[PDB]
Amino acid sequence: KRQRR
Amino acid sequence: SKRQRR
Amino acid sequence: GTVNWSVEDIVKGINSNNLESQLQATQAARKLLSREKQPPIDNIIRAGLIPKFVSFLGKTDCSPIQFESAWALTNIASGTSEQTKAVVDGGAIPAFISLLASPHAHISEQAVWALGNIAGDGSAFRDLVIKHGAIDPLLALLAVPDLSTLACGYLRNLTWTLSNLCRNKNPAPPLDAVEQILPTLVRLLHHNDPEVLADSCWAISYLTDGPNERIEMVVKKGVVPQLVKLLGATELPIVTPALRAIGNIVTGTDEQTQKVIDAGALAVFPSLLTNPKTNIQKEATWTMSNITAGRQDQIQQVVNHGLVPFLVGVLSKADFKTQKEAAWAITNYTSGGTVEQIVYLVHCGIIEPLMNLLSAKDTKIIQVILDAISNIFQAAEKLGETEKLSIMIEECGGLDKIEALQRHENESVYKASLNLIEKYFS
Repeated sequence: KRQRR
Repeated sequence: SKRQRR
Repeated sequence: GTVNWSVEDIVKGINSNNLESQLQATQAARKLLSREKQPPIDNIIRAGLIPKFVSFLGKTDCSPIQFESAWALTNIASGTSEQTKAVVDGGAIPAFISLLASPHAHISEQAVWALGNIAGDGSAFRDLVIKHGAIDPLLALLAVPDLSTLACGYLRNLTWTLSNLCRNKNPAPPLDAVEQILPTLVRLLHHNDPEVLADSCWAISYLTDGPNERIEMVVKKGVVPQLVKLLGATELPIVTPALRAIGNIVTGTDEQTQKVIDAGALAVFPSLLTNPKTNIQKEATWTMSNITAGRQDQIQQVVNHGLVPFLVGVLSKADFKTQKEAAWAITNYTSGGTVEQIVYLVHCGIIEPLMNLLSAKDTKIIQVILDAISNIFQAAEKLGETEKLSIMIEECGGLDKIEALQRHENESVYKASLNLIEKYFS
């Protein structure tokens, strides 16, 4: 899954 | 973020 | 003349009720506040001068004292939050917004500058500048057929102040303010000045750092191709915010990520992943990690573009925080990839540099790597080739480190460790 900044 | 002029 | 006055003399002239005397004292304050080493901002504040400067902003018949006080207040607002607050507390925000309509370009520019410092302090003052109505007169200054006819420094200051209206979170800027600003931002993003381009990219990077709806507002304006073009610029101050924006966008939906790929971004990553500036390598590897978190057809584009050897390279040698983003890129790839894509990863040489990073003291990168190793073993299960992989892990010293890690502080590392040993190193 995506990792936000 | 902030800028001092001269 | 006005060089090196004491604060006391400045107060004496400003309090004189002689407009020329006040003009000279205000210019003397402006020169004090313009020096680089320790400008006496607190001394000027403590002398009570801000209300006087603010009222000088309204003196339409004496444009020099409008300029000098605008410049003096600009430089107070350039300081700490408390110093910017003193400027706001004196009523400067509506007075500066009024000055945006000045017929004197150098005075409207100074008001643009001051509002950018105020808005740049943080979310609350940013939103306060917006509530006082700054956006319409700011954008009107840019309502010309060709931006090239505007003076260069003037356009740079407007771009920067607009980027501060796009900056900061908790909360992000108001949705309607962003929608109002974006078409001018898109236009500045296609201008040919490198500083305007850098600050436009910074503004877009702020707007894309948030939930998918924020990203969508930007992506829907069609700017991704221009961002990808700027990703290939020779100027590092352009590449850096362009890459942040591109990285921010690929934290969104698979569809928003696909627009970055459709625009040709992946062809730039051989350079970015070997870039001499370590921050570029890190940001680029983080971006890659979010692309390998995508669909199998997006992983396949990473493969087609030859980017898996570049991930092996960063995993083998890079500064540690880049290597950790590379580890994440690998675990995401092995989490979502097909068996064939995972086999291809092993053939590119991922195993040995993955094992070598199990010597890292960072507990989370060890977890990330153990997960990747389990994901690769799961693909080898589907092929009956677990044994060939165990040998590979053992010949490169990896089993020694997976066996060491089962005596590790973190319980999830110990568990993942022994599970690997039991099932594949019996």
